[PDB]
Amino acid sequence: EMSSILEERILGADTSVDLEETGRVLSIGDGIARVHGLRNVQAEEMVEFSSGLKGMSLNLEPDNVGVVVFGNDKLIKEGDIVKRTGAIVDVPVGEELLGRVVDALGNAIDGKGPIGSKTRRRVGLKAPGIIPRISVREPMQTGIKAVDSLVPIGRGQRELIIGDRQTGKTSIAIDTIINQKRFNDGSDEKKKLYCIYVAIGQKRSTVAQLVKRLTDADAMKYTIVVSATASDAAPLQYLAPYSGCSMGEYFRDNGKHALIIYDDLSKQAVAYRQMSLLLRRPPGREAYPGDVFYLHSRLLERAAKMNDAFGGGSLTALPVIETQAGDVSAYIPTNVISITDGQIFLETELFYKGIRPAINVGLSVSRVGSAAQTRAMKQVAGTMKLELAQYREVALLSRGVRLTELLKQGQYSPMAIEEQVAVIYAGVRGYLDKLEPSKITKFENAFLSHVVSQHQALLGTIRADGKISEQSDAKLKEIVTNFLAGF
Amino acid sequence: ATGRIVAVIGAVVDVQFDEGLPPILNALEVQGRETRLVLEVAQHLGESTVRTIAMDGTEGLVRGQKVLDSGAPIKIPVGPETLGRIMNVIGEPIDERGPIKTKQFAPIHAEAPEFMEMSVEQEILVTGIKVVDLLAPYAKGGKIGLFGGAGVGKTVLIMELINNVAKAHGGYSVFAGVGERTREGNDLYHEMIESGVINLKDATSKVALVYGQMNEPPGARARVALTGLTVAEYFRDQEGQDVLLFIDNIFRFTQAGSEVSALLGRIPSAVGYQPTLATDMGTMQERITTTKKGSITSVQAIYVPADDLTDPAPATTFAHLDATTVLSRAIAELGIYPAVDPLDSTSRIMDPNIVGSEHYDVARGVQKILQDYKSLQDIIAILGMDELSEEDKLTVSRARKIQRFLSQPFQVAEVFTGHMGKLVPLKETIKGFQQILAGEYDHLPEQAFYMVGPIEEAVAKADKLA
Amino acid sequence: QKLFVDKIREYKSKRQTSGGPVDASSEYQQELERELFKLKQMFGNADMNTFPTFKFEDPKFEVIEKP
Amino acid sequence: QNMMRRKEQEHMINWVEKHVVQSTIAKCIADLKLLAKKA
Amino acid sequence: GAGSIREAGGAFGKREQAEEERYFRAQSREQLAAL
Ligand SMILES: Nc1ncnc2c1ncn2[C@@H]1O[C@H](COP(=O)(O)OP(=O)(O)OP(=O)(O)O)[C@@H](O)[C@H]1O
Ligand SMILES: Nc1ncnc2c1ncn2[C@@H]1O[C@H](COP(=O)(O)OP(=O)(O)O)[C@@H](O)[C@H]1O
Ligand SMILES: [Mg+2]
Ligand SMILES: [Mg+2]
Repeated sequence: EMSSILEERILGADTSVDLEETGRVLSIGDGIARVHGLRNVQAEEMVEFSSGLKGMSLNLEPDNVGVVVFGNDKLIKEGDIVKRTGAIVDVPVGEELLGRVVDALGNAIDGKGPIGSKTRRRVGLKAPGIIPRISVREPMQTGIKAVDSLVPIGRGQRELIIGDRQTGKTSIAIDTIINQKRFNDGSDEKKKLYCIYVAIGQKRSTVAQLVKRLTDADAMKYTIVVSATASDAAPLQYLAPYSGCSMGEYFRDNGKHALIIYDDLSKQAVAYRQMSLLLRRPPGREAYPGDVFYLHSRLLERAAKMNDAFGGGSLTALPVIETQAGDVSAYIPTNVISITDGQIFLETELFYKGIRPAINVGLSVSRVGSAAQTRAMKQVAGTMKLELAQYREVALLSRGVRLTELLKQGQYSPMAIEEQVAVIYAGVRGYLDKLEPSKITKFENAFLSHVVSQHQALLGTIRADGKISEQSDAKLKEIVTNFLAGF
Repeated sequence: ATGRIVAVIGAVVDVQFDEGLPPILNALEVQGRETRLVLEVAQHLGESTVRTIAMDGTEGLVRGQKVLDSGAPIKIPVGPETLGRIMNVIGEPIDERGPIKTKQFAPIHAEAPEFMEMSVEQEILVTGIKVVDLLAPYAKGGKIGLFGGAGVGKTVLIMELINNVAKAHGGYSVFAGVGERTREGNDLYHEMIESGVINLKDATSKVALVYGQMNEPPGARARVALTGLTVAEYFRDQEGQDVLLFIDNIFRFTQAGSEVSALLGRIPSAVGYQPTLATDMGTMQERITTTKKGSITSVQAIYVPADDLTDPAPATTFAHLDATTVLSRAIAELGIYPAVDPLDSTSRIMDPNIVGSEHYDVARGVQKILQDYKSLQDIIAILGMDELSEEDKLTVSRARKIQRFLSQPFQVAEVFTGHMGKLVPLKETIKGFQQILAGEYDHLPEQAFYMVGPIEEAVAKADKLA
Repeated sequence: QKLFVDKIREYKSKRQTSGGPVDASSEYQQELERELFKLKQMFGNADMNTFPTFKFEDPKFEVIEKP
Repeated sequence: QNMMRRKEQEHMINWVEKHVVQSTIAKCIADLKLLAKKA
Repeated sequence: GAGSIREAGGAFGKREQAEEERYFRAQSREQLAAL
């Protein structure tokens, strides 16, 4: 402005100078600085280079310290001065981050000023033990029919989204994030889910497109986007998931419910492999370090569902894994499959057969299952799952085709649970074995339009009770038969 | 600052500076060579010693030779004077037309555009090619990749894209030859001279050429991509123009990085690649992007080693592209050219809200019928064609007709196939494939759709064969 | 405190701009107008300094009687 | 307006700094006295 | 290595499952009638 750039952006700047313990860069190359000195620096402590850069002290060797650089090592020369910070790596946590795009260290990259964060939180904290947790009961609503019906997800669960490239994993995550809009602006406080999206190793314009999609649907007012893109140093892409997880643990520890998507963890594993090979640590399978399973398990163990003596918070994780040529038996895919509480398998064969989302219901699993569902969706989805199985072994058969064409869904169109259960009702009770599949989606579009235009009271009772009572079942029978007559 | 060479192993030269150790990425000049030998600092080793990477051949380097630090990274001439010229990795004219008289020089090592400079507009770019426009359409300002093994048609397809899009363009174009045949560079130079695109007599040239080919040491093949990037980045930022950036081949960048990483004293990663594969590829690819200061329509040919699409280099370069055109050898054996794999090429603008419901439905129906044919392939191969239902037989017939129709004669192929080059507008593509899907041509033979333009030409060929 | 005073002086000295509104820009005007041009083609082509004109369309109709 | 307010301000923030480096041994005395206050 | 056509899971395994279970579903709904 005209005076507001000196008044406190200068006069208040903490220009103090103090005696600080330092070291000296012996060598620097490929983002790994070997610092002589720093006798009292702690393991995994954040240090600071004389050129404004920052780094984490990973290797504590007898003659030097292996400092990984959070940035570009072009600015660092031999003989530079590395000053301690005294604190292990920590990120700013709070509610102010909601609506911001930050990098792996919590700095704003959307140009909207500093985050007004009061508290900070380590990134390498310990997950809650056995006592602070409780069973995963509340449902996390995605708005996707196949997920919310056959692979339901709870609050506190770790559901893996796994598939090849360009199969629809990011789209599943984006639908899940957009769907929480109805609950977030509503009245019931313990149905609000604050989403978090971690972009690891992605192209920067992809994250720009994603932020545009999430702000077009007004879904950014409750979403944090941590982004360690492909041009960011390997330590930043390795630290992004832990930063995002701490930002979500803030909510989880304070009676609120959060959701975090790691998109994806294959690139975090690759960044960690690079960062550890450059530290001269011996490689393992596929040159990955020995402790990459630990790298992912200590991260996915922090997604918990706390009990009421701890606030009743929650943190649902949705790790993403890319596989090479459908090879699910690789190293990192098998690690993360062993860690998580279920999977959502996507295939390109199903994707090109018109089945979108290409969720393989045969392989998709939810280890919690029915415990993470509403009663009405459970009532319909049991029979729907069994009928879809019966169709998949004999690929009745027309009812199964009708059900699969019912499962198909568009992009960025997350339905409500009430509408979802009404559709799968109209599908499993028999009112669709008369239409030809090439008009099934037409019927559902028109039927949803009609029901949301005329029958808000039935859907309101569905949303209030959670059960499809005999009164509700009869009224829904009425509506579906009359519309089928109209169609 | 003046140092002395203390080690020479291939392309990696160690220098020991008695004072003023140069920063990383600086460009050092070796004293006493017939030509200019530039060493790019890569690491600091301690003991006042740096480990550089030579941009040219290292034969004749003696331990103790003098090396001066220039004080800045490799700087190339940028501007409107580089149009119609050819320059090597370090920015020297290699066309025997004298110096490049520019007013500004830009280092080849710049920071990627930040997050707040990204633009999100995804207008379609029509190419005139059937399979590309139909199933994996390109976008103005997006990043395009043409994958493919050895001898499947990456260069033919990129020359077809140059023929259709480059000379029909308004802005400027940049072709960065990265580790490919020098005779192809000569062919391109002379073709652009005859086509008026490159004009040796005045300043109406529209293409800047940057060439470090497969006869170059690994340092030059690793940095010539950055030289091309820098030229295109000037044309985008300081001119606001809409630039076309063609890179062939972008895999040689990673391959040369691996070759030099062998000697830089680094523990190798998988398939013997550098541990810093994805990070170097990211720091290079995040500069090839459209910002809100200008657009860069990037088409990059990507070689695939041993026809393995899961190799670390192509598997890492997939995540940087807005539209991938994966070529296949199994399809190229059938004479179907271009060999674009229809069930493997994708695009982020294959979106009904963007291309239209008609186009989206035609593309998805073509892909579904091709996937059905692919699923039937096994039974067809073992138990013969007879054991299919007649519905499966109809699906197979329509799918084979669609396969033949996806083929197309290229205008650049007028010298080794004889057939005239067909440029099919988007409407003709959608209409022809919709008609074939509807069954309007279940009486024409499949060899009537092979190597034609619009669908009317397929009908005419069907009539001519009878 | 040569730097306490300088940061408050030089900015107060930057208030000596009423004669030159861009704090002695001395360049970048040649590319500043390119920025708004890129910004203008983002909002269209009309002169956004005046009120917008209008032309209101009418629906397409037929005769719908018993033929 | 926000476009002009941004670039003009960042040009402003660049003017002052390459101006102060253009613009004194009391600092070396001030550094000696400020060093004794560390204790 | 018998049963490999079903262990693979290609086209000849899916059709094995289909053939076998349609035959046995017919036989099952017929045997439920005789009871
Ligand atoms: N439910 C859907 N319906 C229709 N199209 C979809 C659906 N999901 C994804 N797509 C489309 O398929 C393509 C896959 O995009 P997406 O980003 O979701 O997959 P991905 O797993 O993230 O792959 P990658 O990260 O390698 O790009 C997109 O073009 C998208 O438009
Ligand atoms: N679109 C095409 N039409 C006709 N022939 C083609 C086409 N594409 C490739 N070919 C043939 O396949 C060969 C491979 O050409 P090229 O583009 O140089 O492969 P690559 O660059 O991937 O090694 C060519 O010599 C050409 O004869
Ligand atoms: Mg994705
Ligand atoms: Mg080639």
